Amino acid sequence: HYKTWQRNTAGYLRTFMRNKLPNNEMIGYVINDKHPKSIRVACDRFMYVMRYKKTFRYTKKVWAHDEESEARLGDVVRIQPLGYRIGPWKNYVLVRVLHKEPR
Amino acid sequence: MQRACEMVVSLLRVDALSQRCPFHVLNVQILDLLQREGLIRGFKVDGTKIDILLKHYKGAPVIRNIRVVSKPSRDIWLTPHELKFRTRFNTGLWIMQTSCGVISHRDCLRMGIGGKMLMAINNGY
Amino acid sequence: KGAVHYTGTNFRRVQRLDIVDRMRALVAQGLVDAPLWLSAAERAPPMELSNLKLMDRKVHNKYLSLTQAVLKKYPNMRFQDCYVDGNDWSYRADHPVMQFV
Amino acid sequence: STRSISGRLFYKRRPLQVPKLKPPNIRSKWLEGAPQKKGICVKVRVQTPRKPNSGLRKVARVRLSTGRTVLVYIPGIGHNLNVHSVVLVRGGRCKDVPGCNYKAVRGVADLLPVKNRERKRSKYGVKLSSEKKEWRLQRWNNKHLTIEKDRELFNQFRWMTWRNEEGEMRTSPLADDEEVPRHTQLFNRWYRLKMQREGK
Amino acid sequence: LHNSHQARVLRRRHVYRDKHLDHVPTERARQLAEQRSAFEPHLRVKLEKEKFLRDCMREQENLAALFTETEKETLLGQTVYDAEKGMFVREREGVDPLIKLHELRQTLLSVSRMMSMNKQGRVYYFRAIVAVGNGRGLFGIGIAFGPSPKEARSNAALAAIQNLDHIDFDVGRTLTTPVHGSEYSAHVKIVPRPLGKGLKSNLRYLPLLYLMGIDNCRVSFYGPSASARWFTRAKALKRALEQLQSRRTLANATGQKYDLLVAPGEHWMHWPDRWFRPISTEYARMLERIKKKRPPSYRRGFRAAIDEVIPEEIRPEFTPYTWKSPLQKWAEELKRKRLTSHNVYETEVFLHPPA
Amino acid sequence: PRGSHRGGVFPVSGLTWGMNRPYLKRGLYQHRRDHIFTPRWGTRTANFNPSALPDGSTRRWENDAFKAWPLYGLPHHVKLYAVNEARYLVPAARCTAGPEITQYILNQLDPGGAGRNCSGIGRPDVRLPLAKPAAPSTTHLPRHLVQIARHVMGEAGEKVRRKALSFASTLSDQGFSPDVFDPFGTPLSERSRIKRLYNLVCEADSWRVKKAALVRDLPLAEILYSRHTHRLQSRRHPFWIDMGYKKRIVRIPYLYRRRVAKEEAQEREFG
Amino acid sequence: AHNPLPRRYPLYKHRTLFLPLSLPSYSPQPAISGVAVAPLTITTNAAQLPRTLLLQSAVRQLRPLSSSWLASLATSLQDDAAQLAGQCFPGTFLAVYSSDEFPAICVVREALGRVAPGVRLALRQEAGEGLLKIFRDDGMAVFVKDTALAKREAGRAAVQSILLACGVA
Amino acid sequence: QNRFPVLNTAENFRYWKDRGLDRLLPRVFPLKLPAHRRVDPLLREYIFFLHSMDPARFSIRKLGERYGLKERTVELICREFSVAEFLRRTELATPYTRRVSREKAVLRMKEALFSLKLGYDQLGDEDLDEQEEHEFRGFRSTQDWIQRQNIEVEMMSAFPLPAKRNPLPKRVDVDVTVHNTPKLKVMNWIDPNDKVVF
RNA sequence: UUUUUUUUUUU
RNA sequence: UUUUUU
RNA sequence: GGUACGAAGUCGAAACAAGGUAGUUGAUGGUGAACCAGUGGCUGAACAAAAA
RNA sequence: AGAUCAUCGAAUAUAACGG
RNA sequence: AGAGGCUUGAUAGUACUACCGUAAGUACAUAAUAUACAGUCCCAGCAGUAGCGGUUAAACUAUAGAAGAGUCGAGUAUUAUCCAUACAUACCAGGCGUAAAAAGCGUUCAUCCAU
RNA sequence: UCUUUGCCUGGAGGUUCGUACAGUUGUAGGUAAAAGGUAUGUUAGAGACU
RNA sequence: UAAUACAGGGUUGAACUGUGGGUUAGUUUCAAUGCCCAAGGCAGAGCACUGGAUUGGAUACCCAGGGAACUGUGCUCCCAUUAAUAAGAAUC
RNA sequence: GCGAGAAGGGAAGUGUGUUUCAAAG
RNA sequence: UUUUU
RNA sequence: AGUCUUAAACACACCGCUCGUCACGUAACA
RNA sequence: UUUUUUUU
Repeated sequence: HYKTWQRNTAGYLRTFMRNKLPNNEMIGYVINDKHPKSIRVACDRFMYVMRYKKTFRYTKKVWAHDEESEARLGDVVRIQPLGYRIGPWKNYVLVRVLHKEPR
Repeated sequence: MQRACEMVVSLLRVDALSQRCPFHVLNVQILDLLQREGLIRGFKVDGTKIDILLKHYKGAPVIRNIRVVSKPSRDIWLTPHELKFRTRFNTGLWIMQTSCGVISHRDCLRMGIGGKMLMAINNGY
Repeated sequence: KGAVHYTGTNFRRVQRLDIVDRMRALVAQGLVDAPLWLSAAERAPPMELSNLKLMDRKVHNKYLSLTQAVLKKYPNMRFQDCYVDGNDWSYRADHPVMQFV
Repeated sequence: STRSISGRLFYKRRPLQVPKLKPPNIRSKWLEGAPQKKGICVKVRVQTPRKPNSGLRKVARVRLSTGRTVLVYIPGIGHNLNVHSVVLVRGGRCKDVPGCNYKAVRGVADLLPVKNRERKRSKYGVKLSSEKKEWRLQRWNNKHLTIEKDRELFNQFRWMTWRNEEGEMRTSPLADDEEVPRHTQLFNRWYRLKMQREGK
Repeated sequence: LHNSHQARVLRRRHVYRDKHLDHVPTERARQLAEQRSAFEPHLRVKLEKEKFLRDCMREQENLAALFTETEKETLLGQTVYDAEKGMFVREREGVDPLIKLHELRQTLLSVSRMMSMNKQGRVYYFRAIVAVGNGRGLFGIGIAFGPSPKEARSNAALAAIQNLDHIDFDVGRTLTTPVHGSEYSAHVKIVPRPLGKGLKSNLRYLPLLYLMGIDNCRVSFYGPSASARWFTRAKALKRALEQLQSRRTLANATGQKYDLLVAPGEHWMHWPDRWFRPISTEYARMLERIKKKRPPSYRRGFRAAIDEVIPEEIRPEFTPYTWKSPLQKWAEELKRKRLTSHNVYETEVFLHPPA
Repeated sequence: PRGSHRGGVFPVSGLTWGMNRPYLKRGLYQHRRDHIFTPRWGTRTANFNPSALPDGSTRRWENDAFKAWPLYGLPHHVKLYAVNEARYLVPAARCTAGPEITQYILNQLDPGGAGRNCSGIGRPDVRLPLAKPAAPSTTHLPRHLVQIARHVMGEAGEKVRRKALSFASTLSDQGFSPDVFDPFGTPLSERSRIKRLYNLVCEADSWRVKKAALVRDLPLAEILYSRHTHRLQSRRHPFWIDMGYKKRIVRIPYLYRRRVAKEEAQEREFG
Repeated sequence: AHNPLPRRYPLYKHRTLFLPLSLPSYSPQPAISGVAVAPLTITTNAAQLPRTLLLQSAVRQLRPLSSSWLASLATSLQDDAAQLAGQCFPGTFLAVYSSDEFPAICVVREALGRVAPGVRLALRQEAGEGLLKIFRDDGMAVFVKDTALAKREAGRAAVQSILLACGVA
Repeated sequence: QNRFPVLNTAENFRYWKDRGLDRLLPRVFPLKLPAHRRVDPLLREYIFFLHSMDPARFSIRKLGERYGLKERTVELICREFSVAEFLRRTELATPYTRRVSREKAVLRMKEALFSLKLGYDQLGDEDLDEQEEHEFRGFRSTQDWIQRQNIEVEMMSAFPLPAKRNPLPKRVDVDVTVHNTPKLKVMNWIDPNDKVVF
């Protein structure tokens, strides 16, 4: 939790903007594409510390869904959240693929 | 960014006339702002290194204190309304790195845009 | 701990003031009366000397390498002016070796 | 410097570096944070103070209600504590007695009478104000201390017209054997107002 | 910044970063360009010009200033009054007589005591540290030793006078930036104060502040020493604290930029041309420049009629007019007569009645 | 709550303890006003009047009373002010430049314009104490109205009213203009006093002054004596403060009599 | 939750209230009705000065309501100057005029305010000889003069001449 | 080194001030006194009479112009005079025996002593309106509270330099009165930050 | 520490 | 209860 | 078994400075108490110490 | 509906699924 | 003293929001002291890291020891509690010669840094 | 002047694959000075000489 | 630590390459002396051990004998822990 | 016919809460 | 509590 | 015997400084 | 000029 005066500093606002995306979108790279029509997207987030005034990074691995199964391992993609639960692990939907690794 | 912090050691000398400095794209832009204020007599890019002259007056140099705020391991940012509180009742020179190039602290408040404090020149506490 | 600041208080930055500047302050402060020679130096202040030494530079001595070849081809130059002080062969400006180079 | 901040785990390495302990309140730690704790005495002895301090100091081992025993000092002249006696202890360190870090409380404790002889320190010795002492604080009448200076002044501008107390105006102040009267309005003003008010 | 795996697979502009193919202006690159222009004009150097007439034809002139026989043949052949006290005082005693001793103040800091061992017993000698300096623009610290406390004080003060150093203080009594100072554990941070507020410091050290000549400042000692005594390290903190101060006149000379205060307007930078506009003009040569200069045809100055002003006594306040009210005329008449009196008005009387 | 002070309880005046000193015991001594620099603008009377007839002949003025109620009407200030006026207006007196340069110099020396009270120094319609005679500044007057008025005025006001003395002096102001002048005999005399230089000379009277160590000492007491800013503020209740003065009315006199009682009695029985 | 009061020797003295007031705007403001309202000094007391009272009084009165590029610049400047000058018929100082030519310049004076309020031309008298010259700030003349058509043409040339060297397109 | 013969320079600021060792020297200063008490008591009666006679012809501003008195000072003369007379006519109490704080008692002594030495003033000497002048009024006068800076730094150039950012007024809440009744007082709360006026 | 005021930078 | 005092 | 504090008795002369014939340390052996013998490492090492 | 540092008790770590 | 609890050996600068030398409880009445003195004498005790007490020290007891020399006051004071006053809880704002602190020498995973 | 790894908080102390693997400075009875060092003096069966 | 065989490191010359890097666990080699085990022997040395000295009252100091320990592809890093008390970049 | 736990600390650690948005039974 | 000496 | 040089954990300075076993007493981790 | 300095 952040105090009222902690929500107006440039350090916190800058971190917020980086994390914040349209439709709560995220950026990550796929690390597992073994199961059919399934890909695990590894997203990286950021956080601010009001004590030492330094920002660190922590990975957030999540599961996604692909229709055409165009994405492959080691390919940065875009994910979008959803207001339901489908499958045991599936919690995201693909939109597009930015980069493609050769084979 | 690392090469930027290496300029304070060379420019902060008393018994010297000219000192070398590693060549960098960002370093060239910084020297332009300092020369306008009358802090550096001149500089010249000698290829892999830049030769910068030193200014003196009545023995003592024009530069007496250098403070590095920004570091490669982190990033200091201040809002337009917060920079005024920090910088008040002083004659110091703060290098601000805004989106539209590099400007001093005096110009940053005029535009009202959020800059980035890089270094301090002729600054006290 | 102790003198561990290469770039700091180790290197003093004290302003250098001449007699013209020091006397101007004391007279104004009322500590010392104006002498008869105060105005003599006001019209012709002394020339600055701190900035003159900054132009000093060290150059490489090219005679050390050039003189080696001259003696090799003509080693009969050491005989001339041998009993005179300053010349060593274990040279003065007047020595033939220095003139040729 | 900022050398200690390096690394992505700066939020878990720096904070774990405790400077020191808490020097204050390091001796009185068996009270469990309570201001005071009752106890019972089971041993009475006389511990000799360390050098160069000579003499003998009276001490007693008091068992706290929390099942802990610790030596306690009994300041003040006299002694009344014996075996199986309840006494209330408090904070306080004694340099002469090693290890003792507690002090007893007089009055509030059980079977602990008041001090023998003490007038300066009242609260400390839990001594109530005696009736005799209270009566002495009310006696304030020492103003009649005329001198030769007053005698000359009186017989220069205050001897022609001057009203006495009983019924007479003209008196005999010039006589050396006689004594100049006092003021009937100002002399002893504070004492007169208080005495005449309580009389109701 | 944040050179993570994701950032490294997106910031690469190209598969190969050919640095050797970069175009950077070097020294040899420009030298070759100039030489290529010269068709098959090279670097040249010039030696110093040594002329004998520079000093040969000038040294003789300097000789005329000392050719007199009474200034050349010779070479090449204790009290001061103090009128309000009126007592003899040592003048020189190893002290500059030119410097006035009736304008400085001293402040005793501490009187330390030392111990010395000998073959028989122990020997003790006292010491003191006395700071002497004018309270306007001067400061100094001296240290010495003596056999007794009284003698030590006098000796310590002697060194302070001989080691007087000037300070760089603003004319306006307003510092620029707060200075900080160090020697081992110590920190002496001087916090400036607004003009018109006065000093604010420890009462013990209050006199010290005054002696420094510093106005509107908050001097605080942040643990002068955390071990042993705290008087010796403290001595050197003052020295390397006031040297860092800078005034307007200093920064402006090198900064060549607007360095003005808030109250005054362009006091140090404004330099009106007093040798071009107010130039003298005589009536003998004025007629010649009338037919050569531009004729006067302009309208931008109304208050342009003034000449040599002669001191003259006037009384604008006491000036009857046709519009003043009757009461004002009466009131001014009595007041005017009171100031013109030279028998009662210009006199001092102690008692009220003419006793 | 906060009761007694926990500290050094140093005095307001700033004096040390010990024998042969004003203060004996450690304390604050807030009531002691004698040690504090105070003015005396009142008057004091005598203790006895030898005169038979009751009269107020014992009233005397105080030294500080004369300077406490000054009056800006004394004669020896106008003379000094006049001399400084000439030295203050020298920048424009010797400014042989055009009207634009002269006007700017006067503006800084004395702010004056529309809606402001100016001293009228330098204006064309003002009399000044010039070193030598000079003609008025008739350059600002219109040329159409003067030319038409010169004929209707008549010989009475064309050669004997103003022109009789319009060219008596060799010098002039703003060049020369024999055609344009003022036929009417309007005297532009009188002037106005300044508000800046006049206020400085008036306040000058408030700052006038009428085995020894080499360097004089600077006791702490000296600082606090005159200056009242560096002095600790009072904290005691007013009621107690006021009661202390009442206590001393009858207490103080007793102490004086008690001391002399022993000394006087000793000599009457032994000496 | 505090009641400040003196607790020292100086318990009874004049204590005037001070209200610091810095500059309202750094931009250069013009004179209102000819009265200057510019700031002279930064030191301002609590009492409002008469100079400042004028600006605030007028503030409440204002109601809330209400090819090449170089060739094009000159082409529009000439057209605008000519069109504006022709509307009056069916700035710099130093504009001399003769006594007998007052009617000719009077109409021009009053006609420039309808199309260029910024013009602040002045009037200077001179010996009556039929002369009518309009000078500029740098000392250059822009219009030199040697049934009713002749009179109208004389004033038409003057209105457009001043606007040619003053207008900015 | 520089020429600037004026009375608003850095050194000329706060003229006749102790700068050095003279700060600790004791110096006597004149005692201040309000203008409404230095005037002749006689004239106060006269002024009061006029005011109470015909407020229309003798307005608060017109009356003070003839005698050279400020609008605020003249108001106190009538108020202080009224009460003094009321207690005398009604035979309530004498002015000397009137109860008042100690701050006024010392003021009365100064007023009597001021006239005993110099005398009462027949006519006031003060300006009705203020004037913008360079003077030292406290420590808050020579400071910029908007930008919070003491030293202004600007670029030196002959060409027109860009202007600075102008400040905006501070919007604060205020209160006004709409309906006032003996048994109730209604007020309205104004919120300038509200976009919709309604 | 404000007469007719419930208003007042009172000081 | 006295002394002083626009 | 071992450790803390107070008082203080007997039996010994280990550390200081080359006298205990240099002295701390890693792993063992031995002896009423200073600790002692051997190997490795260190100086926190004392004396002495070149011409044709 | 999305995002949203964990801390103390000294400490002791690889576990669950299919051939 | 309209009225009580503390201190009475050294040491402590005794609080800061308006005013910031721009002025009186200014003078007479109205001037004094407690490192004077009394009791015990390594015993009885006091106290705060440092301490005092033997032949008498303003350090222990005692104020008809004198109308107590001081600070608060209708309360005062002891203990206890916390992020325990720059014992910097250490980005602001402490270290790694002798003093508490750099792993015996080296190649690799992840993170951070670089032109 | 800048990047990253490791380590310490006055001195000081502990019961009388299973006898295996892993892991360890810290919950006291006690104390107010341990200690680096520039200089002086003294001691030295430690070197030299009037 | 002369000769010979295997394979490293450093200095200089040409070609090629065209940002390849600094630090480093949930990691991996080597590592004096001592001890367990094992292999061992016929030299030079010596802990324990009755082998010739002690005292001014106690001893291993000064000789000699003397079956452990002294070459390991192993188990294995406790120390005063192997070339200063920083693994890198910049100012000469 | 209408209202009524207005006296609740027993459950939970990645939860309870906070923040950004959305909601024409 | 009492109250124009 | 008087000096010089070096070392030192002592400086009421070698009549200095300091350690260990055993005997008695008071206590916390049992 | 008021029981003003003057004080439950």
